[PDB]
Amino acid sequence: GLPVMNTPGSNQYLTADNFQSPCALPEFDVTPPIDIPGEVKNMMELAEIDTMIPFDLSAKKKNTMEMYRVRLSDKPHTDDPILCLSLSPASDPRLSHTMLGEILNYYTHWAGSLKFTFLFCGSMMATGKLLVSYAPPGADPPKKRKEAMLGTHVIWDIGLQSSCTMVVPWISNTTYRQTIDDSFTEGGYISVFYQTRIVVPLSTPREMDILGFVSACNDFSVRLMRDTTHIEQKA
Amino acid sequence: SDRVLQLTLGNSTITTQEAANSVVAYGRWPEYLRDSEANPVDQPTEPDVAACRFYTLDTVSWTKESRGWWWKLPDALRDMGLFGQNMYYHYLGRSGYTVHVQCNASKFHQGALGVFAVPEMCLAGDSNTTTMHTSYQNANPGEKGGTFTGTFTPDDNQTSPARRFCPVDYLFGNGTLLGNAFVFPHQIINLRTNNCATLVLPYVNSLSIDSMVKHNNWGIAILPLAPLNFASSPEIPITLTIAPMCCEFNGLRNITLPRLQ
Amino acid sequence: SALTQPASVSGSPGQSITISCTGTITDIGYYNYVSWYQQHPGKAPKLIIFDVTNRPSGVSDRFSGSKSGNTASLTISGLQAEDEGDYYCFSHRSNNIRVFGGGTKLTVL
Amino acid sequence: LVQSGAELKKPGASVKFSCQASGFTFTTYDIHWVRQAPGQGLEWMGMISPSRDSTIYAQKFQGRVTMTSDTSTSTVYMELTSLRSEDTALYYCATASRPSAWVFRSLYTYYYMDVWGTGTTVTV
Amino acid sequence: TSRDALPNTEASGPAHSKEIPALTAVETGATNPLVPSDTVQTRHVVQHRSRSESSIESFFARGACVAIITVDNSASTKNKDKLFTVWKITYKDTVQLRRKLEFFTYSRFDMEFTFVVTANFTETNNGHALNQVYQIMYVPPGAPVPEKWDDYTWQTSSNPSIFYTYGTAPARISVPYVGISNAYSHFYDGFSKVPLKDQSAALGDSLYGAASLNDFGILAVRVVNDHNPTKVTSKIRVYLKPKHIRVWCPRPPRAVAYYGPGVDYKDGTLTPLSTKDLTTY
Amino acid sequence: GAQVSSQKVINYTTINYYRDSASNAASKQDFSQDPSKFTEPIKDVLIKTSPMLN
Repeated sequence: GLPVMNTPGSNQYLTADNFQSPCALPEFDVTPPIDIPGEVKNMMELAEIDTMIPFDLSAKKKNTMEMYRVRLSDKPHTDDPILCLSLSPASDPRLSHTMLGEILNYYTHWAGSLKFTFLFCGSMMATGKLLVSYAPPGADPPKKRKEAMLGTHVIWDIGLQSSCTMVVPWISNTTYRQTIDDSFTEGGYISVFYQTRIVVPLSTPREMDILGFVSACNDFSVRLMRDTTHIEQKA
Repeated sequence: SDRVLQLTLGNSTITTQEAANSVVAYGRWPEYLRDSEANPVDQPTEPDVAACRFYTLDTVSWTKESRGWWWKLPDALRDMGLFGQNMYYHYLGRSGYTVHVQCNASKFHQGALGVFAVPEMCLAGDSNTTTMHTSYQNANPGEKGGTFTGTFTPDDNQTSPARRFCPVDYLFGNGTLLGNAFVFPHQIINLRTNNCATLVLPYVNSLSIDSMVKHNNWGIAILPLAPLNFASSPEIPITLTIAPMCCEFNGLRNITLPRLQ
Repeated sequence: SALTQPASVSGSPGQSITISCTGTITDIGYYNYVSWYQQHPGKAPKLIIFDVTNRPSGVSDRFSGSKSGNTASLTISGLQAEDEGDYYCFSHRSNNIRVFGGGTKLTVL
Repeated sequence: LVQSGAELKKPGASVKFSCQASGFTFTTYDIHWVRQAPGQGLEWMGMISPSRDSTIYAQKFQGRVTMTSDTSTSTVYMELTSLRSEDTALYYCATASRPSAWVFRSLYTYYYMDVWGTGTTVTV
Repeated sequence: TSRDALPNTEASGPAHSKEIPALTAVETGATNPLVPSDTVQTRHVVQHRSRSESSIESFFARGACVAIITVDNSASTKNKDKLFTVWKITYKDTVQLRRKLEFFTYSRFDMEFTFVVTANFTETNNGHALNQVYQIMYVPPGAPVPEKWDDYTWQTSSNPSIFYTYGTAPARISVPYVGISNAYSHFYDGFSKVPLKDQSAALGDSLYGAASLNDFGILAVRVVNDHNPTKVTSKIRVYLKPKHIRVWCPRPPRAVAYYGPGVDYKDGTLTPLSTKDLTTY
Repeated sequence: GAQVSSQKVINYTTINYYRDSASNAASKQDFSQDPSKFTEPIKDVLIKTSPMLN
C-alpha cells in the first residue's frame, strides 16, 4: 500500500467545499436544456436594473402605496430640502428594500458608482428645475441649499425628456464599503432641493409627485456573502 | 422619428403618434419551434393570420380610488375567436404576445401607470386558514381580469368559502415589494410623456410547449404609480390589446368545456 | 366541512367489506396523515390504522387500508362478529386544522 | 392513564372542564379535546400544547371556548363560556402520543391521538 | 471574460455640447447606461476589481439545511414501535434556501446531498448503547413507502441507499438534474386538472400552484440496530448544495414572511417597512 | 489525463475520478455577458448621448 498521512481538516464538513462525490443515479440520461430567454450569468446584471425607492416612511403612510411618492407643490420658494437619503444601501431603511438593497444585503462589501434617476409625473404644462446633490461624508449634513451647492450636483430641467440621472462617483477611503452602519465607511448624503419652484398654470393640479430609482453602473462589484436579515421563521 | 409607430399583425393595424420605443422582453423576438427543441412528434398547426391579430379586452375605468388591475394570458384571450377555439381544441400550444396598452389624456392631466409583464404571476388567496385553495373559476377570470385591493381581508365563513384571490397592491399580489417589480419587463405610461406602451413578450416556460388551458405563462399588471388627478373624481379609460405571435398548436382532441358558471 | 362517509354497511361473517372516506383536494388528497378509529358502543375510541396503511400492535391483520386520490378506504377481509361498531375517519386540513368523518355503523348479519 | 373531571348540568351559563395527566405525557406531548354528541360522531374542539403553551381552536368553537394549563398539577382546563342546548354532549380529553412516520413541515413530527380519557357528559 | 477586471474609467474633460447623456426616459423601459465619465470630470484609473464573487455559481455555493428529521430506537420492554421517519423532498420549508431560489423563476441544478447525524439519550442511563448504523433510502415516486421498520421494502432491490456509521465523516451523495421538464419551476401559475361541465365538483378540483404532488421522491431513514435496552434518539440534518446551476428569469425577492408552500401571506404580518422621515438623514 | 488551470493571484491540477458528470467539482471559470438583454431591451439601438425620445 501507498504510505499516506492525514492532515488536519480530515473528516470535516465544510459547507462551501468543492469536492467530488459519487452519484446516486449512475448512467442517468439528463434532459437537454433549451434556449429559454433571460439567462443571467452574474447577479450584478440584476443590480444594474432600475428599482424604485420607498421615500416617505411616515407612520401615517408607511406600508401603503403612498410610500413611493414624493409630493411637490407650487408653494413659494424655500431652501428646505425636498428629500434626504442616508446613502447606506443595505442599512438605510429606504434603500434596503430596493433590489440593489436586497442584493447588497446578501453581500458584506460593495464598490462602484450608483445611478440615481428621478422621474417627473406631473402635467406637461408644469415646468421647473430641481437640484439633485451628493455630499461626501465628513461634514455637517446639508439642511439648506447654500450648503448643498458646494457638493457634486446636477441641475435638472423638467422639459420634454422626462427623467434625469445623477451618477454618484466612487469617492471612498477604502476600496470596498461595508454594508452595515459603521461610521468608518459611511457613504455620505443625497438630497434634492428646489432651484426655483415648480410653476404651473391655472386649471391644473397644484400638487405633483416624483418617483426615484436606483441602479448600479458597470463598475460595480460585491465580494463576500452572508445571510440576509430581512426574513425570519417562527417556531 | 421615434415617437410614431405602426404595428401590423394580420388584418389588424395599430398606429400611435406618442409611443415610446417598444420593449422586446428579455431580448428575444418570438419564434417558432426549432427542430432541435421540439418534444412532440405530431405535426404542429401554425394558424398564422387566423390568430396573429390584435384582440381588445374590456376597457377598465381609472379613477382616484382605483388601485390597479391584472390579467392572465392566454386566459384573457379564451373568448377571442379562432385563438380561443384553437386553445379549446388542442392539448398543447405556445405563442408569444404583443401587449399594447392605450391610455390617452390631455396635457393638463397628470398620472403614471406601470405596465408590468410577469412570468408565472401567482397570487395570494383569501383564506388565511387554507393555503392554495383558489378555485379555477375564480383564478381565471377571462377578459374582465381582476382588481388589486389596498388591504387584506380573509373570509371568516369557513362553512362556505369564497376561494378567491386577495391581492394586496403594494405587495404585488405575491408578497414582493412593488418597487422591485421593475426587474420584470416593463414600460411606464406617463401621461405627459407617452399615451401608450408596447411590450413584445416571447414564450417563456420550462417546457418547449405546454397545456394552455391548465397553465398561464405571462401575467400583465397595470398599477397606478402616481394617482390620476385633474382640476375639479376624473375618469379616463384604459384599453388593453393583445396579439399572439408565432402561435403553434399540437395535439388535436375533442373540445374541452371548462366549468365556469 | 366534515369528511364524507356512508351511513351504514351490512354483511354476513366471512365477507370482505370496505368502508370509504372521501374528502376534498386537501385532507386525504395532499396530506398523508389519514387515520381510522374504532368505537364499540359505550367505549372510548381506539386507533386501528394510524398512517395510511400502517397498523398499531394489538390490531389484527384483517384490517387494511388504501389511498386513491381524494378518497381513502378501510377494508376488512374476513369480517367477524366482534368487529361490529362505529368506524371514524380522521385527517388534517391544510393549515393546522383537524377534521373527523361522519362515521359509519357496521352491522354483522 | 388520564383522569377526566366532573359532570355538570346548568343551562345557558358557562361550564368548566378539567383533565389531569401524568407528568411525562403532560410535558412532552399535545392534548386534544373532542366532543361526542349522541349519535352525531366525533368533532374536534382544539389543542393544548403545554410544552409551549400554544393553543389552536376550531372555527366552530373559537367564539366560545378558552383553554389553559397548570404545570404544577400537570393539569389542563377548558372553559366553554356560553352553551346552547346543542352543546349537551359527551366530551373527551385525549393525549396524542403515537408518532407518524411522515415529517410534518420539514422540522416537526406529527402525533395522532392514541390515549383517551374516561370523558364527561354535560347537559344544558 | 470570466474573472477579468472591470472596464477602466477613461479621463474626461469639461464639456459644452449638444450631447446630453444626463437626460433619459424611464418610460421606454431602458436604463440609461451611463458611466461616471459622462457627467463628472473623471481622472484615469486602472480598475482591479472583479465580479467573480457575484457569479451565479458563486452565489449558490453555500450549502443550506432543508430538513431536521427524527428517528429513535425504542427500549425493548416498551410496547411502542420504533419510529422510522419519512420525508417528502422539497426546498420550500426552510426560508433561506427558498428565498435564494425564489430570486429566479426557472432553474436547473445538480444536487449534492449531505447528511449530518447526531444522537442523544433520553432516559436515566440504565445501560449504554453501542455505535448505531443508519440506513438512508431514496424512494422515487410511486415506489412503496415503508410501513414498518422491518418491512420488506428496506431490502434495497432497486432503490439507492446509504449506510452511515456514527462517528464517521458526514455522508455525501450527488444526484443529477432529475426534473422531468427542461428546468425546475419554482412557481407554477396553473392547476393540475381542469374542472369540466360534465364532471362532478368533487372530481374536478385541484390545488392552485402545486404543479405536482410528488416532485422529487421520498427519503426514508431507519436505525438498523435491534431494540437496545434503553432509548436512544437521533436527528438527521440534510444539507443541499446546488452544483452547475443555471437560472433563467429574475424576480423580486420575497418581502413578507412565508406561509405554506404557496405564495400566500398571513394576516396581520403585512408590514415590511418601518417608520422614518422624508427629511431626516 | 489531468486538467491544469492557472489560479488568479501558478497552476492547479484537477482529475475527474468518476465518469458521471454530476460527480464533478464546480470548475468555476464561468463566462460573463453583456447586461443589455435586461438593461437595454428596446427595439432600436440606444445611442446614449442622443435624446432617448425623438
